[PDB]
Amino acid sequence: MFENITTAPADPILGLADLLRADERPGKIDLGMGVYNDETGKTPVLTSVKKAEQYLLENETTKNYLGIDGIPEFGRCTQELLFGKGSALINDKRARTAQTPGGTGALRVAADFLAKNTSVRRVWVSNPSWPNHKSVFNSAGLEVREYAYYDAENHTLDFDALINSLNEAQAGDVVLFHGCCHNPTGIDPTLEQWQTLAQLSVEKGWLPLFDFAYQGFARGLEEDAEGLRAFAAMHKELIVASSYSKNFGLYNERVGTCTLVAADSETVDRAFSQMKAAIRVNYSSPPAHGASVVATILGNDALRAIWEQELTDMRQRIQRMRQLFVNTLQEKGANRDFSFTIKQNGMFFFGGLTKEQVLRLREEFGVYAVASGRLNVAGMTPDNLAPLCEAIVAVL
Amino acid sequence: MFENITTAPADPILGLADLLRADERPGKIDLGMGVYNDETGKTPVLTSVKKAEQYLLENETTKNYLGIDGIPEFGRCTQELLFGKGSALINDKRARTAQTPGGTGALRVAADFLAKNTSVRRVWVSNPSWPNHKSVFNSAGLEVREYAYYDAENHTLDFDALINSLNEAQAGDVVLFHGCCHNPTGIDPTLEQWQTLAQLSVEKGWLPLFDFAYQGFARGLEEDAEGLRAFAAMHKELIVASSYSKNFGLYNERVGTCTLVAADSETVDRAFSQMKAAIRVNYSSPPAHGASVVATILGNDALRAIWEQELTDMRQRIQRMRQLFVNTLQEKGANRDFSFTIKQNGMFFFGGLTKEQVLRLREEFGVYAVASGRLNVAGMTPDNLAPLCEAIVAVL
Ligand SMILES: *Cc1c(COP(=O)(O)O)cnc(C)c1O
Ligand SMILES: *Cc1c(COP(=O)(O)O)cnc(C)c1O
Ligand SMILES: O=C(O)CCCC(=O)O
Ligand SMILES: O=C(O)CCCC(=O)O
Repeated sequence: MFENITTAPADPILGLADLLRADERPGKIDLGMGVYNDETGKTPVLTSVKKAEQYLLENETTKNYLGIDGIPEFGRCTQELLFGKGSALINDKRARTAQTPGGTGALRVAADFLAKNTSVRRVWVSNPSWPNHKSVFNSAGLEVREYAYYDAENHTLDFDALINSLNEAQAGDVVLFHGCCHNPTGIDPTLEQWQTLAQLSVEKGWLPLFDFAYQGFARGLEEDAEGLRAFAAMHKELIVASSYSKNFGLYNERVGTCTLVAADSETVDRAFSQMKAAIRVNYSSPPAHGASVVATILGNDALRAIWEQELTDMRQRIQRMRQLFVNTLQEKGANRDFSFTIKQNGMFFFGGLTKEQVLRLREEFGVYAVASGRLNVAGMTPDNLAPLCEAIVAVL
Repeated sequence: MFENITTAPADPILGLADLLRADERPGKIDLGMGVYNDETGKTPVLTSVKKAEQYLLENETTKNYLGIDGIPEFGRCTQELLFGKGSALINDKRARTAQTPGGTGALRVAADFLAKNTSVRRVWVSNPSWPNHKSVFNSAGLEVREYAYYDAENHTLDFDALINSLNEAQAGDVVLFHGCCHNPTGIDPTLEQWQTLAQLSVEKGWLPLFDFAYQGFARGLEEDAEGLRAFAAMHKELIVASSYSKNFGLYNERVGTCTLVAADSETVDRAFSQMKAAIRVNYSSPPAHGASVVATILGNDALRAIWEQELTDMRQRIQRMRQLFVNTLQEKGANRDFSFTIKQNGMFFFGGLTKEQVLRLREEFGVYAVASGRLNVAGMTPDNLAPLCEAIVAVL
């Protein structure tokens, strides 16, 4: 069977981990995968998470199966983060959430759901976007098209090109939108633009699909949900996949959700039964630990208070880091002006380097970034900032 | 989109959980899902697991991503449980294991792997078998055929019918075998029969796929692996999916593995890269907690000692329970002779009731079992044994 099998090409993001382990040069700077690092260059487990785990340890009595859609309390809590306390969606019982294995698992289930229960044939992904998007939808059997988004020249959102290219999207097509902190550009639509996209969407007949992986990293929990919420108030149906890997620092515990929204409760229930069937045929039920931790935190006011301050701290460290990055670059006499970095939201720096420049960075300096020229700013520490900038200047 | 969607039919096993929550009659007896229960009718978290969790709590420093195939130490440990300490497979580096979300996740990944990287078009499943098998393979796009196995009349393995029906399996076909504790019959092949199937398999050109969900529940860890091992010594390629939900009582933490075996290390590596690609497009990486617990236990001699005694205890409680079950049935003046129950391995009782009899059991008595007439013996306690047997006698 396996005699003619070809070696699959390494993942453009995850492949960096393998490369790094083989490179024994001490001063390696990892700016690849989008995980948070503290001032010491370590990705630690939040204090709020440790405390919740303590609670679980002491009060957990069984590890019996969770139910296809997972921990009920967890779904309720995620809905409020996304839609808001007194959301009409929540109150009209138009939403159903399923706990999934990370944000990727959520995208996979929505894709399987779509592929087999609707007439959806294609999904529109921004150009550029997280690489795994195309892969997830294509493996489900869906065709993936791309719409204009970034403006490499001005480093902004080319709204006109976005709209003009999306006019090719027919009714019944899925249009994938990043809730906030657009991976990898860091450029998000203004609230005004979100409303325009919302009205255009309903008018054209698109099925919105939001990918929320960084809620809380742009401006704050609620502020970051404005885009989705503008879409929620006008749409009958929509799908939203979120992750808790980044904002809770629970990467390996695989915590995320897939939410379905329909015109009413009976439609959403009928649809949700098919989503559960797609899950039963994948992993059966989701992993409890990570979601249990998230439910425990959000549900307890004290733990929630500590968690929110931790999220605020992380965001604040990244914002200060990108400013310090641009400042140090000028001191090293960097060729180009990278001030646009400060306008980007999230953990990434994008639009400054070329593929060959990043290749030379790892080759000659041991600095690891994604081939598209995307650097994890959250991986920059006061200690490595200097030798890193020196590496960049020598490559410009 | 979701206007014409049909309601998916409830799962034949998992659907019991929903039914039970709506039935408010106090004396409900749950004998559906195959989860272990102690003398009090509770499914607790093992002491060995609690201790490992304590260790994790104290010594875990990060929750950063695990790597597509998961915790390396965990894969190594699972290979020894399955193949044995000095296995040639391990030493010739012909095996590669991927940590997956439970045993179902493992079956799903192997299915996606098969469907897209090999010429496999069909899988042979025993009649009967766990219901989710067909579903998992069909959703992957593979055709599912069935081979004779059980003998309802004599309550044994109809070996002749098995072989005779499997002769319809062409070379390049996948043949799914349950490692031990056949779900739901509880009838497994004798070691002699395993060797016959092994020789027949190689001669016919079948691709073996073992489902290991109850290793340690029939006779013991090693004894239960004899069947697979007889197949391993003669086969170049094979796939094995295992679960740790039952033998470690880590149901909701979703712990399992998918192992690939090829003629040599280079072939297995080439093949394994495609399996990783299939995972990246599903859930990206697996949940660390459950597997971390399993790695911690198996790796530490003291914890392993406690765990093995816990497994021995569980098995011993089920063996005593089925004997007490048959004994109490005769005292209640049961119509039929159910002594064959004692010959079955695992947590289940199968072959005594009809669909209508199980319907009447939940309807009139609140006793819940699977519609196929399969009862979870591990759910029987000294307290419920009597009213349960009374319910059965009144239905015979
Ligand atoms: C991180 C990320 C994901 C994946 O979420 P997981 O929890 O790691 O599976 C999905 N989409 C985007 C845009 C991401 O940044
Ligand atoms: C329990 C079981 C599974 C599922 O394993 P999970 O860890 O629950 O996903 C698979 N196959 C058989 C035969 C089982 O009994
Ligand atoms: O790729 C992933 O699965 C996680 C890191 C996210 C990113 O770097 O875009
Ligand atoms: O069905 C499942 O997913 C778990 C219980 C196993 C069984 O009852 O066969």
